[PDB]
Amino acid sequence: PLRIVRAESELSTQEKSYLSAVEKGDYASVKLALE
Amino acid sequence: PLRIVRAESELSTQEKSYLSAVEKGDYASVKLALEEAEIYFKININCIDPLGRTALLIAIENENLEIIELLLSFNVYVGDALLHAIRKEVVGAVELLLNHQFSDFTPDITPIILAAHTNNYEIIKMLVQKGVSVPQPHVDSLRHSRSRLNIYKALASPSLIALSSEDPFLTAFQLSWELQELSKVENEFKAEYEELSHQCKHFAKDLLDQTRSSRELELILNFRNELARLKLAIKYRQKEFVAQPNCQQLLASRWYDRHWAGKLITCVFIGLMFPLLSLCYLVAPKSRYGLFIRKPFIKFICHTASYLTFLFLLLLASQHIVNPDRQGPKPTTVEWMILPWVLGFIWTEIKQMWDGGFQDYIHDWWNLMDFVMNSLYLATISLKIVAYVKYSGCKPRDTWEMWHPTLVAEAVFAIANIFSSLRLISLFTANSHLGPLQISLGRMLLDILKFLFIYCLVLLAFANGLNQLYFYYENSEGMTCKGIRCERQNNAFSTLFETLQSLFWSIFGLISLYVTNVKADHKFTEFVGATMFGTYNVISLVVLLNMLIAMMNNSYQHIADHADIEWKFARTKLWMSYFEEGGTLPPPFNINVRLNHQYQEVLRNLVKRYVAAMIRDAKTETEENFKELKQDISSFRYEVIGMM
Ligand SMILES: Cn1c(=O)n(CCCO)c(=O)c2c1nc(Oc1ccc(/N=N\c3ccccc3)c(OC(F)(F)F)c1)n2Cc1ccc(Cl)cc1
Repeated sequence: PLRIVRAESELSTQEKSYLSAVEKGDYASVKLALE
Repeated sequence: PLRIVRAESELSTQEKSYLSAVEKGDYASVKLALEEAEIYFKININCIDPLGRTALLIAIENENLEIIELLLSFNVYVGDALLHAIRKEVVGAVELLLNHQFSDFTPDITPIILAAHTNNYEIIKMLVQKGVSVPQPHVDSLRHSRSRLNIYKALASPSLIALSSEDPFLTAFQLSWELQELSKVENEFKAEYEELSHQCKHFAKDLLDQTRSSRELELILNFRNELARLKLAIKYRQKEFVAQPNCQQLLASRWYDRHWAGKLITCVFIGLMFPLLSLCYLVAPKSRYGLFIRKPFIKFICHTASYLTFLFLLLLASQHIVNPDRQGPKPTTVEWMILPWVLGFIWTEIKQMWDGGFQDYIHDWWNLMDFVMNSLYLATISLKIVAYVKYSGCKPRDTWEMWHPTLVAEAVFAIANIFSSLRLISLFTANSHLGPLQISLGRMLLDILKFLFIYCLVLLAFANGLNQLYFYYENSEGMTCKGIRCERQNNAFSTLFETLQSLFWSIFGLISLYVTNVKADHKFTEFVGATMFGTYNVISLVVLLNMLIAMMNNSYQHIADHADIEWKFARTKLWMSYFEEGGTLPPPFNINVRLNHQYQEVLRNLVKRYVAAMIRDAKTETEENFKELKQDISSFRYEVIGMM
């Protein structure tokens, strides 16, 4: 059989860095992204 | 003794600092070590340590991704680090290792199989997003058996079922069954095949446990007449899927559709008036009194009362009032009101035949206990009808031959009342107190059957010995009776039949001690016979009946661990037989376009909630306290870097 991804989509290519910023924690980048 | 190292070489001196640098985390030092222009520093970057880990293995062990990227940008050896990263479940390193002779992983282990073994939702999702295929399970018997087990161990992971399927319920049922029949045709990894099937039974229960409202639970259990999916789960022996509080409540609501003393009298009152409401089902199946019998609870009471009516007059067929002794008698009054019940039971069995075919129809105990009694009743009818037309005359009963057909018919009729009255215990799976007791009592009974094969050999051996010793002294001179079943027991060990009977009645102490004597002054043979009888008594009563207690006492504890999920399963099986028409008459009076879309939407909601719950539970569990330290350390480091 061929395993596939069912009923799912992709998040983003630029929001991954924004999420990782709050994942690791850095006030500068997190603030800058929102501002 | 003198000890020296066997088959080991020394690596180097310069590389020790390089290994320590990549271990500790000196990012600049490892960059400098790899920084070689037009000449190598004689330092082998792809060197191994006494511990056996490569430079890339040390880095992925310490989670330091920066040195991992530094090493990868210099083209160090790669090809085994991806599997180690997946095994360590470091998600950051997996992506890096993906967008780029001694091994510790079996040559059949693909990265997808190892990821499914680890059971990580993120790693499996990342791997499948690029497109991977799991091989289909169908010389070197060691590798082929292991390869099959690794594919099944990775095909049963809950994450893969929830991530790639069309109906996570059906795949859980089918895979759990084919993993159960594969544990017996492969009886060398049976322990690791039963457990793999066990975890596929709880997945369906957990997926069903995520229901929020009553409407969606009904749609799940009515997918593909009524309760179509529930009947499918009973087929695959899904005990955990059925013994769940929500579906138990749903079934109880249909079943019932008061106090301890306020229920027994109500049941008696309802059962006393069963014929009226049963005739109402034939005269006019309407709401006033014909729809009452349609309630499963009401139907169960009436059938129980009707069967007790048959049992009551069965006790009235042995009252002296109802007939003298005479050859070939016409049946008495009771027999003509007994015949309808026997005919109804035979009719019910024949009706049950059409959906069976000896496939799971004869394995159940209370089907082979009904076939025997029906056969006995038919044989009684045949023998009585044979004796009626070819015999007559009020000859005294003390003159008939021992093989007279009337005697045999009476005997087989008597052997048939013991089996009809022993099926009332099958109705104990409806009481909350007597229910679990019967189920647990019938499970510590295959252990007793295994213990008979030793007693039947000891008995045969001692019977052979005693008969061989005593067969020379048979006598029947001046005695009215002969055997052990009279007042003056004699000829106890003269033949093999009487010897096998004498050693059975000695368990209960019903055989005396003067049966080991002979009509001669041979004290040597009498002493040997007595010693053999005593040796048989010792073996079977203090050595063999104390190991049956000892091994039943240590087998009841396992049965009581899971005894509510089996009693509820049996009770649901009993309940579902009364839900539909085709039997709503006591034995006495016996003669898609959008449903798929809605189901898929509910399935999506259930799968998403289950994924959220599993990731929440796995992430949190002491383990949550580890993340905060790293988070605050990283925040402090970033703050310091920003200030500098
Ligand atoms: C097997 N037998 C026997 O058939 N007859 C009947 C023959 C006469 O009709 C005995 O009379 C007898 C006996 N055995 C005995 O002595 C024992 C008893 C029990 C032992 N052990 N355990 C148990 C365990 C549970 C319950 C009962 C006994 C045991 O253990 C041993 F020493 F290791 F042998 C030895 N006697 C009595 C006797 C007669 C003559 C002498 Cl000189 C000495 C003793």
